[PDB]
Amino acid sequence: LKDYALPNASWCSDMLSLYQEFLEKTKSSGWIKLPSFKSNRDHIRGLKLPDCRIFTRCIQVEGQGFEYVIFFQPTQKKSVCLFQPGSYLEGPPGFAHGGSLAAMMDETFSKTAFLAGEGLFTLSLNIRFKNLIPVDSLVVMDVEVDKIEDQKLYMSCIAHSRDQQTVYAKSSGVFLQLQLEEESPQ
Amino acid sequence: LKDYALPNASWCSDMLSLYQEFLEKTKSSGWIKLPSFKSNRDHIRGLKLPDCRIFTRCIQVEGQGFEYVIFFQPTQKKSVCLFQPGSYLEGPPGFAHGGSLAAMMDETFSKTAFLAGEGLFTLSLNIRFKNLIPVDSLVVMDVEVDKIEDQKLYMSCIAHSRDQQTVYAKSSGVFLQLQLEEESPQ
Repeated sequence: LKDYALPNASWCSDMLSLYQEFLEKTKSSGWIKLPSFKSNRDHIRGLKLPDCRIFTRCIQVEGQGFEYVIFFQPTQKKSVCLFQPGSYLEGPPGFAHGGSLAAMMDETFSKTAFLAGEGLFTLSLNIRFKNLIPVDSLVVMDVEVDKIEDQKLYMSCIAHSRDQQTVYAKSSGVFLQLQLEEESPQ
Repeated sequence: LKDYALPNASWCSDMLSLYQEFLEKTKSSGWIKLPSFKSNRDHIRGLKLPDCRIFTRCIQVEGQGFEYVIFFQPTQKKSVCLFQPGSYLEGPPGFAHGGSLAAMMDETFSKTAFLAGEGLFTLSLNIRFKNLIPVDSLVVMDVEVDKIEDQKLYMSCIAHSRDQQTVYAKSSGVFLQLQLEEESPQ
């Protein structure tokens, strides 16, 4: 229903500007904007596992939680997440909690892995933090699939300011490819 | 003010039981229960950095977000976090998002590092996931300081079910020790 990965009044100037740039890329460069719904339910067709919200949309009040949008490039198997952490995501006063960046990375890795190769289960997440993120500022997260091997997708991420004069963190993630199962009709 | 790391109606039976066991440990074994306030503000005396909530308390509605309490053992430099992720922390339907576990680990590492050696900045977080956490169930997170060297605290964590028949993840974290600065009176 509601796509939360669309602008609202809380988005900072830099986030809006970069969003517009990526929108243009969806017109002439093969990029696609991912929707972001209130949960994953009914949004992963055929998923078999062993009131509710997806974690990165746990806060629905604009500006206070995770504000973000992910763009995906299918041919290149890369994505970019524009992430603006709000004041309910704080660690030390005035800055985003490291765990909020970890969460946003895991979510971006997850969506990217799923679209690139039907990965979903996070096998590993390794993050090296470089600088604190000021609350309400734009974090640009560049994610790429480095390889797909042994039923696993390997990805890397760099999170930085728009002007790239501040790097916030670098990370790697490994995701398991979902198993395809051929069942008889019920 | 309000200590969120106290029981409420949302805590599952296992979480309450283990909480009581750790309360007893605070009586006769040197353990201490950490308070959990709505934010870190005014709760880290003398901190100098380069409406709001700490990320793990971003949701205040009982049972829906992070339900947790951390116990710390000062002599052993170990802690245990009792963590019950609620339905706003979901990843795939019915299970906690990997990023919510990452966040809870980072927060537990942070509090433990600060009390054990005045660590605060997360330098690195490396997580190996083993199993999905069912929403509303108890995750027991054992954290230890392995060493303090070169102004860094090295910690490890194992997150598991109470009966230990399910391991959810293992992780390591490295935290920078805060600098002590001697300033002149203003």
